[PDB]
Amino acid sequence: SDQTWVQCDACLKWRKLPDGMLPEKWYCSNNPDPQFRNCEVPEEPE
Amino acid sequence: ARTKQTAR
Ligand SMILES: [Zn+2]
Repeated sequence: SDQTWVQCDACLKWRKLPDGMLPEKWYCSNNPDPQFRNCEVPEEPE
Repeated sequence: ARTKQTAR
């Protein structure tokens, strides 16, 4: 791979991050990708 | 943050 994923501490979904990227707690709202910046967006498959 | 790597 290797694709980095981070887990949102509010909704528990896993979100892809860019290679080479963090706060103790992370939330969808902090996503650099605006497409996955809301907890309502479904989790991407592996 | 909690992170994991998958083999893309
Ligand atoms: Zn979330």
